[PDB]
Amino acid sequence: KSAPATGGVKKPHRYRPGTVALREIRRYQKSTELLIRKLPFQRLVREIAQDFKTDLRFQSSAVMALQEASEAYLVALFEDTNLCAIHAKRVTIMPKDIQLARRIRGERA
Amino acid sequence: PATGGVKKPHRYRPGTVALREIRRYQKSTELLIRKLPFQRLVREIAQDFKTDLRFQSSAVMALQEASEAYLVALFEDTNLCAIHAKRVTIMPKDIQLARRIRGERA
Amino acid sequence: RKSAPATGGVKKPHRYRPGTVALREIRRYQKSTELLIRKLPFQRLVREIAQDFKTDLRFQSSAVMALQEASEAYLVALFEDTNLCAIHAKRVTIMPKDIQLARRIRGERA
Amino acid sequence: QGGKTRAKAKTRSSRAGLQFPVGRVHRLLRKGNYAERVGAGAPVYLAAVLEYLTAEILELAGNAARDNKKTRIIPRHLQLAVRNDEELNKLLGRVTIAQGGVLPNIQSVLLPKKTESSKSAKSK
Amino acid sequence: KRHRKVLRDNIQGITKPAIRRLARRGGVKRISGLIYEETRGVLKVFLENVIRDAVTYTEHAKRKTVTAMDVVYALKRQGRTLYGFGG
Amino acid sequence: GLGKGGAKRHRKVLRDNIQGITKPAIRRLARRGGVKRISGLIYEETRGVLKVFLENVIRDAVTYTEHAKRKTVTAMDVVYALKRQGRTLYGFGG
Amino acid sequence: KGGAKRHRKVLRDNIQGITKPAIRRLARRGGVKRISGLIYEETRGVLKVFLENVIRDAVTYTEHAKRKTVTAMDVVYALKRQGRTLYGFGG
Amino acid sequence: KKDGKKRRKSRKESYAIYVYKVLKQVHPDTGISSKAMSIMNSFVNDVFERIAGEASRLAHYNKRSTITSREIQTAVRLLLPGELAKHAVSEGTKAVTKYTSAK
DNA sequence: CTGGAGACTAGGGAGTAATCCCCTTGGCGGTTAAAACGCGGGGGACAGCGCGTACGTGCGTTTAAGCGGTGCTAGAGCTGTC
Repeated sequence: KSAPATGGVKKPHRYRPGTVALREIRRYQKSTELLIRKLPFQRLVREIAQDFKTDLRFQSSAVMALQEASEAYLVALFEDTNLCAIHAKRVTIMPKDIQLARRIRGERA
Repeated sequence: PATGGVKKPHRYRPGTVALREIRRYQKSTELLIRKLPFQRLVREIAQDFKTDLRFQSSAVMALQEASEAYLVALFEDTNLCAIHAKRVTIMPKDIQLARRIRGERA
Repeated sequence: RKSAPATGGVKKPHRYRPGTVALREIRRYQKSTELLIRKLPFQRLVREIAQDFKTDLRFQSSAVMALQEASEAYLVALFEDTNLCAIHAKRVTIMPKDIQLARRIRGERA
Repeated sequence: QGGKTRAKAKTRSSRAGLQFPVGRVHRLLRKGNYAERVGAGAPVYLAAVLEYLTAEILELAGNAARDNKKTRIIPRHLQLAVRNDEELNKLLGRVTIAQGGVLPNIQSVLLPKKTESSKSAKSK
Repeated sequence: KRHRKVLRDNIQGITKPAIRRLARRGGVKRISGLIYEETRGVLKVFLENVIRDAVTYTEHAKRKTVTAMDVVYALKRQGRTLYGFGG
Repeated sequence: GLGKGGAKRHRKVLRDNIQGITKPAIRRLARRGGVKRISGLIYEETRGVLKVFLENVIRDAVTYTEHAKRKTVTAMDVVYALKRQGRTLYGFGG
Repeated sequence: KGGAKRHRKVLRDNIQGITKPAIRRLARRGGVKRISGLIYEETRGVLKVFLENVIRDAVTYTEHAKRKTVTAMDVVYALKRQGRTLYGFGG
Repeated sequence: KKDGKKRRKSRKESYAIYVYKVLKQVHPDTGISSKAMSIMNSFVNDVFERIAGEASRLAHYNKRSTITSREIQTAVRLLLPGELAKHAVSEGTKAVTKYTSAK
């Protein structure tokens, strides 16, 4: 019917591999939000920093600032990675693109 | 013996001397850009910004060294883009992309 | 006895089958006494570990030989127990499942 | 106090066995207006750090000079050292050396065969 | 009563929809499966450089808690300056 | 013809300033980058790329020169400009 | 090549010097007919932990004697204490 | 006092002479080219400003009017990576303890 | 081998530098108390791999004409003086 699936039939024009992405592209560009769960992230920053400082303590602004900086950095990598894929006649970002993006910027080496 | 009638010349196939040129140039330590053409270019550009200016005969050399390093490093980054796109040639879209990922193109 | 790696031939059913040279190797290596693992690469391993433990430390030939000989004997004894763990299942290949069981039974890791 | 050696008996560089102008470090800190006060132990710490950086690169340059079979160190030796080690590449990633040249880079397509680097056992 | 657990890799808490959302935020139609690990791997190295800078500020000030000021100082050097939370 | 032709340049005014970096010159720099193949359009595009770098560095240099009440640009101004341009240069001003 | 001149990456590789033929001989001496691939890595790991425990005791013996050089007596004390007594060196 | 001398005593802060002495103290018989001398003359000065820049900023952040070995050691760890940081501080604390042990 | 500037010393009264007196200043470590974001919950569309398929891209080869670099020949901007 509208979108049956179930046992399965030859589907007509439906939500194609890019269709919901555009909906997610529109949604995440229409508004500003954080796309990373805070509680596991709070564990993540504390876990790695345990070796450098034992019983490390954080602040409410500090964890959010680190998440925002990390989230922006990943997004900044994605915009460069996506353009590299198109440069390689592809619309899917792949690990070959991510290797070049950090190397050319000097972050990888 | 004669002006015309020589046999087939001993010519390398396309893309051959690049291997020989590669080994020579990385071992070099000199500017590959002629100094005199670069000298005239910098004065013309600076004329718009300042009506009258002079140079110390060392800043001109310093500008060439920085420009050559800026281009060579960009060319090295450009070469990485070409292989990533499955091609030996570096298309003009490679340099534009290469400076886009870096802090350039802004 | 002809090998002939060339295209001609479909190989042979018995061409030093997996384990037959091992059956030859077990006889040779259980008939003589020697140090099995490499000496100099093991010597660097002992020096590197001690360097982090202590900034300055000298070594002598007798000390490094004793450590290597004990380690080889410890590994060989472990392999005998690990192979006994291997025979528990209907298999003749030593696997990480066996080494975990053998070590836990002993005082190591438990 | 004392009643003898009312002159420059020794320098601040010789205090720690150093050879760098520790007094110049103190003057440069005041010249640059880094702070209204600079305590003792800062220039001697900075001079030792600067001396260590000077010595390590020079030793690598001397070793690189031996590779090129030349007693005096040409600027080419500096470029090889700063890029060979990841330790020095991080500090001088965006740094150019005058007349230093570049390292003999190579890539997959930069070879006779199609994307293969089976050739080895000679400098790479 | 101060129980402690030897460090286990909890960086895998970043889930595929979370990586998908970040990719979709950057205008990505399709994302490779291996990049899901690489994106978390890139997060690890980027975080590690930041905290290594961050803990040095706190160590110099003998202050255990991580201040928003100290985070910005580490980020300002690396170029990842984040406006807000500081003054 | 092999000589005595009309395409012999013969001028240095209002020309060759931007084309002084000819085809071998860009090839030489690219070969120092190690590259193997050069696109035909890369030569004209590289002219624009070099323009943005030359303009920015000189832009700081002229402002430095005006501040020092001098009519001559020194290597120190270039070095100071290059520090904030992401391409640091060592070997000048000493 | 004087001075520090120390290059230390995040990883270490001197453990890998002990390679498959070295592991193979021990496996054959123990009668093992065939050895799996990951055993090579685990055997190197078993060597690392076994050596680390031995050196911990031996280091304490060496420093208690104010010695900057390790000797056969010091390693015997660590081995004898741990139960893996060695006969042939020292006495 | 002058009056016959060119008075061309203009001074640029340079480290080439001290760098040359360090070269002889690590390589007994080795020379340096004047072309490479200009490279390291600006290099050490740039390193000085970069390190002092970290120290000055660190002091300002902590609302302190003084800089000592604590700030510079913080700067050395903060810039120098890996073994370089470990050895640079090792030379750093070596210098201060001998400085305090002198008359 | 013939000049010149810098790096070492000899001296003289103030500044910054270690030292040490007292009242107010910030993080820690324990308690607290109602809102909040996290665990697993069970299937659905929606999209990564792994075959096509169906084709315009970059490589493989040979002429060409200026194009690189070098000798002269006169000047033209860049070193130093007061």
